[PDB]
Amino acid sequence: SQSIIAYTMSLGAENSVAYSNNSIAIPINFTISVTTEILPVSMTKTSV
Amino acid sequence: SECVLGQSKRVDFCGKGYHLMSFPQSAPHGVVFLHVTYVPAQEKNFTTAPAICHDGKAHFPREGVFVSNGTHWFVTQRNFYEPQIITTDNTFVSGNCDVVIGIVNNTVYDPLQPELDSFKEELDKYFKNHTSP
Amino acid sequence: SECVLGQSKRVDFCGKGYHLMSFPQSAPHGVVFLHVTYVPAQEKNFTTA
Amino acid sequence: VVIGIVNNTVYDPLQPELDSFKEELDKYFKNHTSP
Amino acid sequence: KQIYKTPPIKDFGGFNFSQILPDPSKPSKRSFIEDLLFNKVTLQKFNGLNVLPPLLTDEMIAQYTSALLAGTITSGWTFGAGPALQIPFPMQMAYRFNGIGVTQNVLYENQKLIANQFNSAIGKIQDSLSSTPSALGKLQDVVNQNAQALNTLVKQLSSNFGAISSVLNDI
Repeated sequence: SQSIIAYTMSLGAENSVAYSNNSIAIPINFTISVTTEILPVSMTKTSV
Repeated sequence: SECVLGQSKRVDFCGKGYHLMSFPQSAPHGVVFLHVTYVPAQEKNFTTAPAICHDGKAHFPREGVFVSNGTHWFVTQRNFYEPQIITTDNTFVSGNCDVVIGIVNNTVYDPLQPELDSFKEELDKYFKNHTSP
Repeated sequence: SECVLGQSKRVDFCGKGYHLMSFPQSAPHGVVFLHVTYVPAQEKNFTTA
Repeated sequence: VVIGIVNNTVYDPLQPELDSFKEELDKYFKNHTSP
Repeated sequence: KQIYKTPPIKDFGGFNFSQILPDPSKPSKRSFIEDLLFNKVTLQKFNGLNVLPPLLTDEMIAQYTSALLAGTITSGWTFGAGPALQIPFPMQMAYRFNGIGVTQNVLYENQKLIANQFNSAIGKIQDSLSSTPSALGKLQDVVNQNAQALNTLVKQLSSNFGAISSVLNDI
């Protein structure tokens, strides 16, 4: 039943952090990831 | 000049996360990078203390943060959990522990002692032998 | 990205003097930062080698 | 070769640890002569 | 990408952030410093001209600013480079001093003085913005120039442009 709908935008998933004056969070494992990045560097020439 | 020819500490400049290195690739009227980044995985909460004093004198880590699971105190890196026994070479000393707010109690090992302790037992054994003649 | 999400080591980029941290604040068609810095107080001469 | 250098004594923190151990060792040897 | 939120407890080792932290009393979730900036700046038409509203509402962007400030007050810099990890604020400044070559033992032995130093400096910001009227010249000139160009376009309609009359009707 797909149709066109209008709603309020979602800014993201709400998340709370437990803060304390004698608590830290040290990771035990890690990971390696790669990301792309695209940038224009030139434009086509034209002479009239 | 920065992402490829070296490692850049500018956060969120070469990939989202901690940068390692990058690889360029060509494109029609453009260029494409491959930012190889390092990201920590799932974590683990702990109990910490900003400082520690053994015989009144406060000790602070030379590099790292004090950590404890509730029974013993250790020092680990800030980005990879790796417990290590507290020793003299791991911490420098400055002043006493009557000023700092939030200090805890524990004893600090000294790595010079065990060889002396091994020698002290060796030395004490040598006196016992010399009593025979 | 630099001043807020980390402690930038660039000279005179996130406030006059040595940098510690920052605070973003909204504004109409703009943004305002609070660059917390660290500057030395009165000094004393000495002899070195 | 270095210019502007000045002479002075430097504390060796290992020395009192071994010296007091040796100083007490010296008294140990004198202690061992009595019996 | 994730909207963090600070705990209601305010035991930040003596540091005071009530000026920059959002105030729930106001109908809009904006703090003590932020409301003055909305007041200092002094901010559909006839001939086709129209102005469109921004996609992000002025209240919506106030949620990002609180989220950014909430993450950096308990996690530091780790929340921007992966999974957020919390840390006491009395120890976060110890790491920041390691970034300028001064040992961490300075902060712990002088925590009371530095806490007052930072707290006093925050208060001097609010009246500085309010008292001096030349602080927001950069933002105030953006609106004025945009309105100046838009206004002079309308006044150009009365130009004769070499004809006998300017009105399209009587000509």
